[PDB]
Amino acid sequence: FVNRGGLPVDEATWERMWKHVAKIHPDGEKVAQRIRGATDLPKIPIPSVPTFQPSTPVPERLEAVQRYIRELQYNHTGTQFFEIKKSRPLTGLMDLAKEMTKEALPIKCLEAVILGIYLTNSMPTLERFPISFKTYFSGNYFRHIVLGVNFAGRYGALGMSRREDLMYKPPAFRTLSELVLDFEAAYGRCWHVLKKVKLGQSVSHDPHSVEQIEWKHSVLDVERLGRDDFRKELERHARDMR
Amino acid sequence: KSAQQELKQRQRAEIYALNRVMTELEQQ
Ligand SMILES: */C=C1\C(=O)O[C@@H]2[C@H]3O[C@]3(C)CC/C=C(\C)CC[C@@H]12
Repeated sequence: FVNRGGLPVDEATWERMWKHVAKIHPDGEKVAQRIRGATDLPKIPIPSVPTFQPSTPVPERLEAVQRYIRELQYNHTGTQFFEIKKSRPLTGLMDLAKEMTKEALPIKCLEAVILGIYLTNSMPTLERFPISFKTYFSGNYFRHIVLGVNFAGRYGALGMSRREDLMYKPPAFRTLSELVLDFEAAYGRCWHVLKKVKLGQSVSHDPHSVEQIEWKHSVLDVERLGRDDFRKELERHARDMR
Repeated sequence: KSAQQELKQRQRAEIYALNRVMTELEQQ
């Protein structure tokens, strides 16, 4: 569930998180008993927000940004600590990304997209645009999102996922089609069938922009489209962004 | 250090300790 009460987590949300733990973990009660109130827990360093020399090539900056996102850790607690309203003006979402870097808690895919925009607004030669995926596995549908990027005419991605190959892509793909097809193949290898892809517009580098992120400029039904039309729609989206 | 900063500090330590355990469980 999503924490709605800000930080520090309020008592009711905090207790609800631990109730969830006790339900789904085999030991459950012993997990909480060993952690809650413990006086000798590891001190986790606040990860350093990466900053860049003007001489650092953008792709190397992107490695550092992704490393920062990874260091926060995938959120496995069951409680999302930051509420994200996707229609919020960019300036409000950037205040959120700033809070994420200050409080430094675990995150998942949507939070990492917001964070990835915030950490690349200093790179005007980089374009950023969200890519969402809907997949099917074992009778269920799953949703995922990453931050597509374009540098010097080549495509990559930043993000957070449980799988290495469903988040970070160095910007080396010659076309948007090839980037998305790489995600499709990565999904295939973990037995997910890709059903839909939704691609947004390029995001302003002004963190005080009042405009909204445009999340679903192109919505592609992979099965209905077939291979060639799928390719064609992706190249059209890439032109729409150019 | 304020009471509110103390709470966030204590909570963050328990969140990461829990995340380690829940991370170990999800691959099982
Ligand atoms: C938003 C979730 C996240 O951060 O990552 C997972 C996603 O990487 C997976 C595990 C791929 C399969 C899809 C999901 C379980 C949806 C949840 C996202």
